[PDB]
Amino acid sequence: NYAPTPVDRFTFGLWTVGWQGRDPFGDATRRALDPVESVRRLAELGAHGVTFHDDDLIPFGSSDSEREEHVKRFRQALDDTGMKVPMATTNLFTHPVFKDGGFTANDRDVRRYALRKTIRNIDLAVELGAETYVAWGGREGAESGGAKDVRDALDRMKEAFDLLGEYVTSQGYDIRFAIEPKPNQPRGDILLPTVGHALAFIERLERPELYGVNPEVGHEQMAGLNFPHGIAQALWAGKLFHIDLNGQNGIKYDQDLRFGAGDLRAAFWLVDLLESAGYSGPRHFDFKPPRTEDFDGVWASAAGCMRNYLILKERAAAFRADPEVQEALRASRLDELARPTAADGLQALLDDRSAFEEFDVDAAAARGMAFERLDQLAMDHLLGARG
Amino acid sequence: NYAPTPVDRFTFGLWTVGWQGRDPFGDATRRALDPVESVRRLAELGAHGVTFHDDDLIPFGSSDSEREEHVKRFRQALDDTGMKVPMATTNLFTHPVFKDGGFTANDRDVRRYALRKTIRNIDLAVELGAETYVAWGGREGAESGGAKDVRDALDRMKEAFDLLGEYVTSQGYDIRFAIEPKPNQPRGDILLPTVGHALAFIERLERPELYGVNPEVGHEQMAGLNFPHGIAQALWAGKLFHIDLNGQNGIKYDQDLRFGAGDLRAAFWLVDLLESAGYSGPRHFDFKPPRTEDFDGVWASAAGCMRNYLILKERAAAFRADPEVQEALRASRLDELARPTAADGLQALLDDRSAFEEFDVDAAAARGMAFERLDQLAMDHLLGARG
Amino acid sequence: NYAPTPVDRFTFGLWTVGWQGRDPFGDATRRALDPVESVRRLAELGAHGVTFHDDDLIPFGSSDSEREEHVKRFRQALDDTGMKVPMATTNLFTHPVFKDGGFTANDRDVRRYALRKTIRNIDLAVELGAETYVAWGGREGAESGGAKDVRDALDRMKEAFDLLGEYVTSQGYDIRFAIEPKPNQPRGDILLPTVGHALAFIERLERPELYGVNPEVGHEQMAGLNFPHGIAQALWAGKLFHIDLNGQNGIKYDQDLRFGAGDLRAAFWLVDLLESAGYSGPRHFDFKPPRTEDFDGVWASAAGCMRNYLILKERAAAFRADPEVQEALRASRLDELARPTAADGLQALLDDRSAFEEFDVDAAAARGMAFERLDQLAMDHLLGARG
Amino acid sequence: NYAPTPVDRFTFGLWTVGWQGRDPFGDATRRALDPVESVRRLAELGAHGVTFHDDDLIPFGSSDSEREEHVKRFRQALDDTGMKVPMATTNLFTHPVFKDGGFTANDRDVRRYALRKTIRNIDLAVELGAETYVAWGGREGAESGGAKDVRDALDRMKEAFDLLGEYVTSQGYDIRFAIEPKPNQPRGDILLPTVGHALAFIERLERPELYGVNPEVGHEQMAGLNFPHGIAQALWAGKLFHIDLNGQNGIKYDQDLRFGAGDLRAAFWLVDLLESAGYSGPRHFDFKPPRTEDFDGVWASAAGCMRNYLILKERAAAFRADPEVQEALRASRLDELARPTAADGLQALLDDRSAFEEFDVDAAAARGMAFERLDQLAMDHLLGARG
Ligand SMILES: [Mg+2]
Ligand SMILES: [Mg+2]
Ligand SMILES: [Mg+2]
Ligand SMILES: [Mg+2]
Ligand SMILES: [Mn+2]
Ligand SMILES: [Mn+2]
Ligand SMILES: [Mn+2]
Ligand SMILES: [Mn+2]
Ligand SMILES: [Mn+2]
Ligand SMILES: [Mn+2]
Ligand SMILES: [Mn+2]
Ligand SMILES: [Mn+2]
Ligand code: NA
Ligand code: NA
Ligand code: NA
Ligand code: NA
Ligand code: NA
Ligand code: NA
Ligand code: NA
Ligand code: NA
Repeated sequence: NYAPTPVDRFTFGLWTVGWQGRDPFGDATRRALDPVESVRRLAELGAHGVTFHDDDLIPFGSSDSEREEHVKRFRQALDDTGMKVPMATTNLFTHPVFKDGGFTANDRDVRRYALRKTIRNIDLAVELGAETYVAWGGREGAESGGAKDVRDALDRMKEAFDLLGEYVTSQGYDIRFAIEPKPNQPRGDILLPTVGHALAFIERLERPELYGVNPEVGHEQMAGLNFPHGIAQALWAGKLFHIDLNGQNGIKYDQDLRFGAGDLRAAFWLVDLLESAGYSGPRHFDFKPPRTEDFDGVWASAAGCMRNYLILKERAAAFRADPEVQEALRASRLDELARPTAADGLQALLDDRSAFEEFDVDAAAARGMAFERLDQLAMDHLLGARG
Repeated sequence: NYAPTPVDRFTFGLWTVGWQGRDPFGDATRRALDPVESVRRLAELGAHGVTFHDDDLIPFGSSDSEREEHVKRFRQALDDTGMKVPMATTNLFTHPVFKDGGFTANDRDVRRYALRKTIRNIDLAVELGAETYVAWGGREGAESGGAKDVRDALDRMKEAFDLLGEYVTSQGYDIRFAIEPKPNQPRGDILLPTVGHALAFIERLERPELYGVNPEVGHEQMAGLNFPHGIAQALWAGKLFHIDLNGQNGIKYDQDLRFGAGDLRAAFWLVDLLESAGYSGPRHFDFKPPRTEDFDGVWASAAGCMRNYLILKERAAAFRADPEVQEALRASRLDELARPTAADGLQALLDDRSAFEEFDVDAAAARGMAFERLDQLAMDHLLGARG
Repeated sequence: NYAPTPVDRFTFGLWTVGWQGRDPFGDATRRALDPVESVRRLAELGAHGVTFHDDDLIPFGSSDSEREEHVKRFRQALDDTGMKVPMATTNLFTHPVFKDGGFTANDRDVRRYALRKTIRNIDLAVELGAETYVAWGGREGAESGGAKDVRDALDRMKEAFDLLGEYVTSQGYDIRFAIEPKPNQPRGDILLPTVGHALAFIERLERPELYGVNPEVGHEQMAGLNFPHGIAQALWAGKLFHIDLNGQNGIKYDQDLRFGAGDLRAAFWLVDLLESAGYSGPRHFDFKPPRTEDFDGVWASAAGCMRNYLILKERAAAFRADPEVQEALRASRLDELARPTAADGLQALLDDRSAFEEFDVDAAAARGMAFERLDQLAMDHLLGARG
Repeated sequence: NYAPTPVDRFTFGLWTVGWQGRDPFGDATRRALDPVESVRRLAELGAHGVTFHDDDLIPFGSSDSEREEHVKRFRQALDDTGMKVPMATTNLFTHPVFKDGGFTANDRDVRRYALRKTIRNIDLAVELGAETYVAWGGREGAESGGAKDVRDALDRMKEAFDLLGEYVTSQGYDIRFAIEPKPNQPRGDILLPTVGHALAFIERLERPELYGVNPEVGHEQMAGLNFPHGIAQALWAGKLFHIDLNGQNGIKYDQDLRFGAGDLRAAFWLVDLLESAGYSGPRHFDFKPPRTEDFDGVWASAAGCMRNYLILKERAAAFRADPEVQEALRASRLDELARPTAADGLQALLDDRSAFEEFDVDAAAARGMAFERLDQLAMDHLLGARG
């Protein structure tokens, strides 16, 4: 039961199942995986595709001949399995040169290098068929208030993204960009810390249509925010270009638990929203099998990500299709929320005594919302306890 | 020392010093204050002005003759003291009719009433000389996932703000709107939970130039975010129309401590930013004297808000003017952060071997940022411990 | 399905279903309930009993004749329904006299009054058959560092609890005390903020056997802590005298959601622990029906608390009884965790080369824990998705 | 100004200034330091001593001859500088063998090895003159609910600490143990997550007098708790055997900022408490110079830790010595808090009409606490803005 299919579009970063287990306090617990191994194992589990940072696929500093051989082996694995590569990204965070940032490093020479590193990988992403290029500015930020003038940093970040947009336009590429917010870690505070801040920034770019967001479940939850609500705002703006699925158990370090772990009810409401809205992009997992696990546990954790999505999809669909739930949604006036407040227009509203002089506020205030019964139907559907 | 002056533009809500002390668990500890009393006492402390919700100035449900008398007495107090009213707002949160929201209530009749209540108060705000009209949607949100379709709610919120913009345009008013984000409390999650989300929403309004943000120190800190960073993004966007100053000691209920309490170093960096950027709006305090205090403690707490701002202003100015700090800022390459990454343009960057093939990443990575010495100069200046 | 029974021992505070909906920003949305009404309605839902603060049952300031009549009516309702009163508590937080505390108020006269108020209610609790007397010191704490010397406050808190222990001993009462920790709200920081701090304090009382803890799900989660882990430590110490069940959606104000809402997986692990350990006390709900609800929603929310406990009980029992789960627990060495490290004693351990010179650390480090497969079996059992 | 002296007893872990800068996302930015270098540089800054984990001083897996040479070189550096070694600890967290714990690993063979590794290092600590042996159980915990039975884990943790107490007693050593709590990171939840939980656990050990706590500023703040309050409870219990000083900017990953950074006002109240209570132990810094820094920044950050302590010590002493502050403390009844509630005894309290029938609750409730004026005097003293 709950078997993944190609139409599910489940994807995984090479760095997810390939995470060797090094953490702030501990050495690696697993050997490095050849990307070819990961592609073949993920395909066996029913994944649709993989994603990569440049330096996951090609060791940093590789010669041109080494780069060609790494890509050739990877493409053979994709061909052997039918796996796709819908998204790629640049590693602008691991190498010590990026310790103060890539696009917003105080040092101008580093900013220029970061752009050249990204541009090289955009070319590769396009060659592999990627539709989305993600940017997670994990080093853009500060530990102290004097270190980073944020208005200047935002000017540099806009300049960088504008140059990348000029580049893809000039090359005729169809790829689009997705900015991944995170509030903190590894920097004390990271620039564009939430979906909202990223959406606002995009509106000030020269070609805003080329940019959207790649929200990650755990990153919004690291600020205590409601991830389904943030996804709704991204969908409302037309900017949900990609998504990163995982779990996070409260406000703390980025845990990258398998999807469905952490906040299970938020996972249910997320899947309900994505499916109801008809989100058509990859269901991408950015997770880390805990360092307690051997390789069998790695593959079990990856399988669990997909299984949990499929269980939640079933339960959310059953919730929405249940005539008792539809009745409860009407009892709670969800239908009215979807109707315009004043399609009659401003003057008619101003002239409408039913909206002011004749509005019976005490009668309105007496009406219960019936939200608790609706939520208990949702709980019963999630748990398969209807009756 | 540290005496407020009119040019400081310190303002207070009537509901701040007038808070009677009722909390989720406790009855009022202070009697209600007549707004006339608050105006006269705040003027004696050196405040510039006050602000109000409709229902702070005019008891909810007042007749037209009662409304006129309340406003007349208030205007006499303003005239007697020279106090101004730069900002006003609507109470769309206290009355039970607003239990599921004002502009985004599921019930359409409540949404229409909320708009009429706001429009009535915009007229009054303009008559009293206010330049800014704040909206804090404290009831817009949910405790459960099925209760509020967030895409529909955002449609209703946009409709409401668009109607208000049509209204002020039609009346020829110069007032502008400022949206106040908050992540949670009193709703489990509030719509537009951060500065970023509010900035992004504004960009989708029909007349975006009429709307900005009113960020509150403690509200961004309730999501663990960096308040100076968020203010910087608002300033970068040209949208810091007003600000609410207070303190907050971590992630928890909205404490509304006096300004300077809570995160003192964030208060220092905030004042540094506002003064450096030349923010010209009111320095408005949205705080609550703790319910442990009698009226003498109320006025001491209000005086402390202004005193702390003035101390921090002095210390931040001394930091920026110190030649040793200016040298440290150059050592940390803050000057380079402010210079364009690639004013030579994309093609020149692509052709520049110094940005890729000839970039010595290991030499760049070896350079220290000297951020710790800069931050200790900042600490020494804040504490008046230079030497 | 999932029908409460008397052996379930589900109990509710009068102040839970009776909460009128006043919050930091909003007026009451529901009329006050007569305790007689609440007893009869809760009995109809299958509750076992109720609990009370003094001032929930007897209006503050009542005459002796008024007190007798309120108690007589309440006892008739208990008799009419078969409901029990297993626990009572004192309200040392609502009245303005307690604004700086009860037992740890700086003013000595208030501390003495708080003790007399509590002693009066202990007598009543015993008359109604309560086995546990809860103390939640919601006003014990501070908003500022100079206001409360915590060593002195702990001396006063120990003095108060020691006097209460002397009182019950002197009267021959069998009741025991349970301290309810909370980290903050309504005070900026509350003394004894977690289960651990309360357990540590109890060990320094003169008669430690008379005191245990009353942990509340949401209060531990307001510090981001793992509630099942804290309950395990209380059980390990022999101190889980009572428990408060509810939900909490992250680190924020005390939400008091119905049980099962908030952190659903933590609720599952809690129920698993209570049932596995054979906890025999009341399953008490300290929750608040949201102020959006009318009375039908109040009773739906209360019913939901009990339903969710019963669903989780079924799923946790099925998890523990599944031979595949038992095999996975052995694969993860949960059996070994339960066996002594060195029952052979210290000298034998020191002499055992297999524990040092001959311990193959690399072979040990290669063994996977298989925790991910175990956790996915737990998820499958919770969701009823085994297969 | 603000020059460290030997009587200040400032100490640093080898792993602090020696941190190479590897974080969850980034490679090392600094070369490894020879412990001899760190001892000599810290001495030049005015430090009193250093501390070590076994594997900071002796590379894991060293032969006996290698161990002797590493210790000999270290002792020569201590002799050359006059630096002391007041505390040592075991690394039971870095090596992959400890991925599920040391003392509470599910695998019994690992638990036994962890004990033998610790015992070997206790012998070395004693030879170097350490008075305190710290245990930070960073791997004791879980990411999932089924992985760790917490009652069994607490049994294993008690067994381990009891064996260590038997060991030091049997050898006649004067060293004592200090348990360092942390709520999470690197495990999803860590056992003994706060000072309170650790204090409670100690009370159940066989020889409780041998064990205390080593609280760390940032670790309590990772649960949003008040660090000065927790230190007060440890002092009240007689259990503050050692302390770790650093900074932490909210609830997030363990930042280990230099002391005084993060929550500056909490740092002020901490220093006030330690000095007022006469804490006589080391002022130990467990911090990490940010990975943005070169070695000059490392030493600047270490110097800043000590400088900030000394500034805060001066300001707290001036606060307590100011006759205006002493008057404000009396106005706020801090003197009354320190006096017994009922030294007259229980019967006298029960017979005292002034404590109940004749207590004027409304007159008592009208008295203001004057806490805001007291706190503003504290702010003025911290900032050196008296006047
Ligand atoms: Mg629709
Ligand atoms: Mg500039
Ligand atoms: Mg057992
Ligand atoms: Mg004293
Ligand atoms: Mn992440
Ligand atoms: Mn991601
Ligand atoms: Mn606020
Ligand atoms: Mn505000
Ligand atoms: Mn609660
Ligand atoms: Mn409770
Ligand atoms: Mn730490
Ligand atoms: Mn430490
Ligand atoms: Na700039
Ligand atoms: Na979209
Ligand atoms: Na709509
Ligand atoms: Na602006
Ligand atoms: Na005392
Ligand atoms: Na127990
Ligand atoms: Na055991
Ligand atoms: Na002590």
